[PDB]
Amino acid sequence: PFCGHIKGGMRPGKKILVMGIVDLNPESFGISLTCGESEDPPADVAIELKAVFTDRQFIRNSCVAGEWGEEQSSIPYFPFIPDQPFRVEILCEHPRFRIFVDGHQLFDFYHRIETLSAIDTIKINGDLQLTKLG
Repeated sequence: PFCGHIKGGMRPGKKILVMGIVDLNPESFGISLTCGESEDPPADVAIELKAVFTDRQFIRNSCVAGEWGEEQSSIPYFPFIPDQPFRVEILCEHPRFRIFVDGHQLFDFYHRIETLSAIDTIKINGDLQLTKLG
């Protein structure tokens, strides 16, 4: 798995760009914004985005002190295709993240972790090749 540092953490108006290529026979991948890079014990998770290909879900949740929140799943469509490039953009606003895939807003996620400047790590894992981070 991969960790990228976000200098200064998140703040309103800041946008994280992730581009990659989905694997040919994917099961799932994840893109998370976390408070630090620790894997053991796991850093608190401000937002995890998990693409699950078997039932075409794009699920979101947060994790604080080991406790996951309420999973959110509403989607207009499942935006990823095996073997195809994608662009995910996470826009931070004061009340919420807004998530865009290939330029289109898919959903918002209202902050559970409200110390946005502590959200200083992007973690990427699973059945993709990561091609750009910005």
